[PDB]
Amino acid sequence: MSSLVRRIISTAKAPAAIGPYSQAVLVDRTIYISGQLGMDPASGQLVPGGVVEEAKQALTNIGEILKAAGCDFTNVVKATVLLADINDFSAVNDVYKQYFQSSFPARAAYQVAALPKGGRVEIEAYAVQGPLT
Amino acid sequence: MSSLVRRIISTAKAPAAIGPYSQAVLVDRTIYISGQLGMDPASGQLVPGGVVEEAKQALTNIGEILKAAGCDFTNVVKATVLLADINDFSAVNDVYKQYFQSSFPARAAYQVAALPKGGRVEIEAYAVQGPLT
Amino acid sequence: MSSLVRRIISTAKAPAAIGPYSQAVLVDRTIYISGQLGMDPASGQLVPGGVVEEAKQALTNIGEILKAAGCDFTNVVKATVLLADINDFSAVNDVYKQYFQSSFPARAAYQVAALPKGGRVEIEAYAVQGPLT
Amino acid sequence: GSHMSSLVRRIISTAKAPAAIGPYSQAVLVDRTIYISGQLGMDPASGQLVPGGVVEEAKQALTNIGEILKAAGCDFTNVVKATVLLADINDFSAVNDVYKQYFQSSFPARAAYQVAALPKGGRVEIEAYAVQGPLTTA
Amino acid sequence: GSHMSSLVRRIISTAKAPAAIGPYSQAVLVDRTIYISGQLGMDPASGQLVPGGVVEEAKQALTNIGEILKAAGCDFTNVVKATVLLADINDFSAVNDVYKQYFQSSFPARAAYQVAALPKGGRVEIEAYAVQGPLTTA
Amino acid sequence: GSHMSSLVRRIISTAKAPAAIGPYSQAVLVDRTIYISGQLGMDPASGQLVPGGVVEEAKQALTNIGEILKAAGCDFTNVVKATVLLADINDFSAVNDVYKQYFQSSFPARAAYQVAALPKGGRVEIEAYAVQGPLTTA
Ligand code: NI
Ligand code: NI
Ligand code: NI
Repeated sequence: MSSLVRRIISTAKAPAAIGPYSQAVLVDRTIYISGQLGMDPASGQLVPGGVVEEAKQALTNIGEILKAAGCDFTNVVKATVLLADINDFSAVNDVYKQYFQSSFPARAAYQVAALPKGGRVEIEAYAVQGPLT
Repeated sequence: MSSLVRRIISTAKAPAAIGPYSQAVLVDRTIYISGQLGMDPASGQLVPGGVVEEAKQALTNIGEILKAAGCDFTNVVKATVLLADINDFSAVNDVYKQYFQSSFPARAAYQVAALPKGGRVEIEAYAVQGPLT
Repeated sequence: MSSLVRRIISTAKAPAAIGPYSQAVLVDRTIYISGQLGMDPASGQLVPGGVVEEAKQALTNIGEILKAAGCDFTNVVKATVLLADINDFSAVNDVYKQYFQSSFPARAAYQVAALPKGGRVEIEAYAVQGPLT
Repeated sequence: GSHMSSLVRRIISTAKAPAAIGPYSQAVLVDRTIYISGQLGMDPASGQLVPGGVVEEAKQALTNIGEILKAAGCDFTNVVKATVLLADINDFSAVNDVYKQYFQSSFPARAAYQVAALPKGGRVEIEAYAVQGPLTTA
Repeated sequence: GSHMSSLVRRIISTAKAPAAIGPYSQAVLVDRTIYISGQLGMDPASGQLVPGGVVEEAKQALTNIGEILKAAGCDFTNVVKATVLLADINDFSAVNDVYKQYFQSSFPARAAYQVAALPKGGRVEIEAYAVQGPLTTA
Repeated sequence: GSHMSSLVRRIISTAKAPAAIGPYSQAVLVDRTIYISGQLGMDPASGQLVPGGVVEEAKQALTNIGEILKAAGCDFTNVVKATVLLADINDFSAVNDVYKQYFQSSFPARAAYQVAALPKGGRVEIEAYAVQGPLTTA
């Protein structure tokens, strides 16, 4: 069968791996993006200011990974929003909405027991390289 | 490269979005379905009767989204079952089994800390548009 | 449209299903693998020794499912690591690292409230059948 | 035999073009490519060449191709290659004046040359390849 | 050169059909499409035309195509287009009586016409295109 | 018309090969397959056959194909089928001696035969099919 493209996505505009994973993997046309915490890309540290600031940084991180793969947020087809606190759902929703102009992805969003580094939010995503009709 | 089909799936036979997401996204042949709670499609409210009733409604909701995309449960390849209580695993399993006549999907099933709206169960799914061999 | 290959993956070298799911589903070239606990394939029981032993068994289980589908760990593109305890992240990371020689998958890793059978870890994965470039 | 996708193979058949009598089809669509049998200036109803020589024949042949394309959900914009077979190379310019009426832009690849003889005494035969849309032209 | 999938390109080669001597292959499979070099009524063992004229030649040519299809994991049901080249248009009916024996249904697209000359003095040459299965016929 | 992928269809055009004047393109790339119009031994600059007979013409024709392949991001290793049309079957060996210079291994499928006449009085015309890489040869 055809040999499908498989490319590790890696940019210094997103945080370095603090464990055994790639930022994202592009395979054929689908990009599987690792869960992103609200880590400042230069320092590798959670940004201050709690869940809202962290959500903004996490989504910014995803945006830079998408850009490295020739995509933007319009390429995203599914996301998962992992919360440390379900009471933050409204606040996180309002952040998240700002990163999608259109064609809102499929999503699941819920509270887990704990995230790495005591993050308040982690977002994973799936995207498909364009062109998309 | 080819421009792949990307279609937002939306039916009034499933609940309206109470946040910034689509019910499902079809991209090429893969359908990414949002996490469904046991919400009555007409009202947008959780059905009464607890985890069993909610699981039935959530899976019914998924079925209507699949139908909107020209599919049924035989198109589903993976599901995730998110529980508010791991003690409900048996009861939810017996509900879930009724929606698959065959070719049971891959699955993961476990307890999270909280779901939106105080749901007792949420189910996400991945499907592939047929024909399938 | 073309009729895509859809094959239920099933091997006696991985645990039997204790519920209504397949070990994995191959659909076109993508393999959706069910969440694996650290269950001994012969007995269906969690191996003793806690999170480290369980992680090793879970990943071994995934390896046998990949082998049944003509793949190995280099085919994996995404994994999710579900922990019963976020303090086990380091220990689980060191186990997990041993199963990837290269091209580390995308990943998300975090603590949930409870796993089936009181497992300490569950790992799901997504793979793509080769050849991969 | 089941480890790769099963690709669509559709037999095209329309009463609006000469019937394909014997062990051939008017066209075969397979995956997205349509292979169209060479068409002569044969009248579908009569089973004979239309009168009036190479120009009338070219018109009927291209009409025939058009009806086959339509049966496959396509039109002339789907054509990516055509071969124009002639009884006389010196009829090329006159056949080209017919042919150019069917194409606007993004023209098919083409070969045109003279053969020793065509079926039915034909003076022109056109074979085409097309690709089922949608197509994005660059 | 690495940003798109690398498609399979397989050279077909079988001792059961005339050897392809010089810078050509008996057939090339690329992705799922098999392009088969035109086959004459050449005996594989002798390297010459079989005796007995156009009918014997057509049988050998189609036998040759069959062995090449088999080498590519296919049979005659995989064929989607064929071209029948003749030394004499008036041999069409007799060659067609041979050809029809190889196909049952879902027939290939076809063109048949007379050329000025074929290699080796041949009276018939058949070129075919096939698509590696599985195929779903509609 | 939007429920299947929209496949790329690219018109190939290069000044380095004879211009395609009238309702045809030098080549069409569609999905990954390139259909290349038959090329004569025509000088691009002059619009006429090069002098010196069939051997000089074959060289120019293959040079023409080369420039078209290059315009489509390909070279001769991308070619999967070619057809060699001749004014004289007895020129096959001499044209083959030219042709073999363009191919090293993994040769295209081929048909070669004599036609009654080619455009422009040509003695050789070559049509080719190619597939945009990357390609994995087995
Ligand atoms: Ni198969
Ligand atoms: Ni490339
Ligand atoms: Ni469409």
